[PDB]
Amino acid sequence: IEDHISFLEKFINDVNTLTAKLLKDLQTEYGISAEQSHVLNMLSIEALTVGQITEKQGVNKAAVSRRVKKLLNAELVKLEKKIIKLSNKGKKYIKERKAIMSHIASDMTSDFDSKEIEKVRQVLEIIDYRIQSYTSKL
Amino acid sequence: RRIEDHISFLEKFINDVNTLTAKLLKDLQTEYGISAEQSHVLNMLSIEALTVGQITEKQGVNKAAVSRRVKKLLNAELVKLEKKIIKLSNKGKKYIKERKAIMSHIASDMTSDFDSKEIEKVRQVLEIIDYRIQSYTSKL
Repeated sequence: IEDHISFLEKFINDVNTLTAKLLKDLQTEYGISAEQSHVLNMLSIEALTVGQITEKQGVNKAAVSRRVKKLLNAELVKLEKKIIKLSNKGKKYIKERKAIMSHIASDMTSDFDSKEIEKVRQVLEIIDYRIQSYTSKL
Repeated sequence: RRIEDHISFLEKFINDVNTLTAKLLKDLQTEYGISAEQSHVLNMLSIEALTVGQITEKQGVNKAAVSRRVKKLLNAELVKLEKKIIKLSNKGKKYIKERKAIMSHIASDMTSDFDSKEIEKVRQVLEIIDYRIQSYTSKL
């Protein structure tokens, strides 16, 4: 009933704990820190302004600037005419990120029935839609 | 390309959950006067009690701040210490009630039109995957 809300909070805390560990090597190699990639993670999807990044994060604007800048500076993020995209060097990062997510996601979904995963992704697309429809409303 | 579709979705999914929980809790974290990060640090205590180290990589984001924001919790006097594990206030639970409360006033009103076999199967699948993930972790 709402053991769901906890499970979710726990499911998400575990994919973050795990993601971080598998990405530690790739992050130091790039000098980029976790939140910096985690922003490299948001911008993978769409081209935000530093303001849009804070609101979509709950954190202190100041730190979003610490990060946004250290990034451009690193030529990983490529500002556009303040709407920022992903520098082509920041692309090769993302390629190497899903390259690892995948060798573990499949390693844990060897035995699954896609015809079964299908239906849950349908349910998660609808909840997702409903959650996005709240991005709005104020 | 191939199965990257399902995780890219899973990530776009967590993202929105984070974005929303964030938005839906400002007015509330602001009303208790705490940051989000010292709140995340606060939901992990509604479970049990935590050590500065117990959270370090277990949170992901390092270990420095673990104390820096633990102290303002200590000091804003709404999360109790232990020896280096830490429990919760008991007027901090008051808050977590306020949190858990409003997060449902909305999540059910966001999933109420399904009935069961539907949702239970998503849960069952995320559970196995959560089982997998954890077993797979196993490290410092």
